[PDB]
Amino acid sequence: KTSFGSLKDEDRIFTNLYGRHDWRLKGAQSRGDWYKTKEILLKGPDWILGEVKTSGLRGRGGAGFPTGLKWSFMNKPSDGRPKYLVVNADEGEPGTCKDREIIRHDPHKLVEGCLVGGRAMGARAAYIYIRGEFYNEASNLQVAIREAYEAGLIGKNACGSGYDFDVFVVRGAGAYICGEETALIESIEGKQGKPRLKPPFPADVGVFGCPTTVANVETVAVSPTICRRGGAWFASFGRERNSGTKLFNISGHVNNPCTVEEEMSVPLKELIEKHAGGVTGGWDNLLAVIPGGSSTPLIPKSVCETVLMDFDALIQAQTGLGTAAVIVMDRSTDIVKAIARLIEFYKHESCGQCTPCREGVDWMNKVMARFVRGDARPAEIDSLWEISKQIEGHTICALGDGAAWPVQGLIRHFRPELEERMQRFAQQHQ
Amino acid sequence: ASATRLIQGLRNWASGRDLQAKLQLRYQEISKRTQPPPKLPVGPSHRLSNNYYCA
Ligand SMILES: NC(=O)C1=CN([C@@H]2O[C@H](COP(=O)(O)OP(=O)(O)OC[C@H]3O[C@@H](n4cnc5c(N)ncnc54)[C@H](O)[C@@H]3O)[C@@H](O)[C@H]2O)C=CC1
Ligand SMILES: Cc1cc2nc3c(=O)[nH]c(=O)nc-3n(C[C@H](O)[C@H](O)[C@H](O)COP(=O)(O)O)c2cc1C
Ligand code: SF4
Repeated sequence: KTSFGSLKDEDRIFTNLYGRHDWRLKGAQSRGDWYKTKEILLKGPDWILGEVKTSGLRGRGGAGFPTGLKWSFMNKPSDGRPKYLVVNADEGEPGTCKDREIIRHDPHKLVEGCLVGGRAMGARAAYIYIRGEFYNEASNLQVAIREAYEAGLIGKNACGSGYDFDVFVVRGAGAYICGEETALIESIEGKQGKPRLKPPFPADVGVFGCPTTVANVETVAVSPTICRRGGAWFASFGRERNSGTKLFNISGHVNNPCTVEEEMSVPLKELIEKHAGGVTGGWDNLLAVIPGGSSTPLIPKSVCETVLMDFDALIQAQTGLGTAAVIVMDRSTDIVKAIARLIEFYKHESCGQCTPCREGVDWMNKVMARFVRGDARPAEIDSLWEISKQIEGHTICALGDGAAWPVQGLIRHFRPELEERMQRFAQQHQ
Repeated sequence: ASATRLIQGLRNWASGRDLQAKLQLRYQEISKRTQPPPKLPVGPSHRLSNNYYCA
């Protein structure tokens, strides 16, 4: 297969994403959830890890680490400490609202993923660090976890398999940096949600100093489907090292802002013109696309014509896949004001721990706040580039990376627009 | 420069040189004691980019 997309509804993992069916247990059992979960639990962790490593499932959090290889780091005998699956359900990323849809409309799929993945990693229980702003989604998830307990699917002797497994939900408290896995661990442990340094990677020292795997809602919820349908079924969609299906949030300047499941290596133009109703004013009215949520650098219309929506084709296009959240920006957009607002986000959402992010993201906000009006001279553009290169790679977590990258994308694709902004400021003010 | 041309001619004859052309006492030809404020230039490292000190 060389042309991807046009995914059939029989191949969607996330049936009942739109809330058009019962999200509860009688709805989920009439759609395919909780079917032969015991026969996945009783085939050991090794078969489940083989099915997930075969399926090519990479991290749906946004970095795309191989989820089976990540979960095989827990395949080790215990040292007296328990093991924990922790489901990252924060989703504070701008553009990204898909895990809200998964928790709100397929909760039992996430709970069965918690059970199966925790069997695969030998986990004691599952702490779902849900977002604090997703309150109704959290009570939604707790009602479905109550329905899974009362049916004996989780808890003492989960699904009749001799295996004990609890599912905990910890609400957030309004911090974007608590989506980062070590800061999420610190937020579960009742401290300031500040990211730890790595190593120890959380399979060595994680939550409470236990072995821990933090995994996204999407890469957990697809795991019973990977166990039932098979690894070859999931690897049969998308390119090699770019396997599976993926939820997409197309928002911004489109005619129909939507959440939709789609095949992995789908073209961006096909995705926007099919599921989103096109860009407002047509495809010819396109100026830029932030391809994968706010941290990934933007791409212009000359790149958006033939680009694909997976990891490798966006890394080749000097951006990233990220959360695969498409923020569409038409020709009427002040792009400098939008990216400066995005850097204003990344300094309002920054935990202040280490020097380059704490100082330089505020200093990039100040430089971008002068770039919006144009109250600067062009020797500060390249300067700003160097400042991004002094934050990219020198921080603890990748919010310094996620704050340096949109500045780099705006400079790299719209340096002449910044220069004409500043020179028209300098001519109508001096 | 206030000497009489008799004394000036005697002085030029005695030295053998023209002395009013090259006077050693200074007059209004010298620079003013009050000058306009300067604007001094900066060096090559007064840049905002490609200015790493290790380089
Ligand atoms: N989903 C969301 O809402 C958001 C997602 N992101 C994404 O987060 C990413 C940055 O997060 P990071 O975890 O710092 O990126 P990445 O460098 O660390 O690693 C991703 C995952 O692989 C694991 N890993 C990688 N190498 C490992 C090794 N040798 N041993 C053990 N585990 C290993 C990490 O523990 C982590 O869980 C970005 O790519 C960005 O797109 C950013 C903001 C919001
Ligand atoms: C600043 C920052 C914020 C993040 N926020 C989230 C988040 O809200 N939700 C999420 O699933 N991953 C988030 N991540 C990515 C996680 O670190 C981690 O990669 C992911 O949650 C689990 O990895 P996996 O996708 O391989 O399963 C964030 C990363 C960073 C650097
Ligand atoms: S770089 Fe920013 S987001 Fe990361 S540990 Fe430091 S303050 Fe926190």
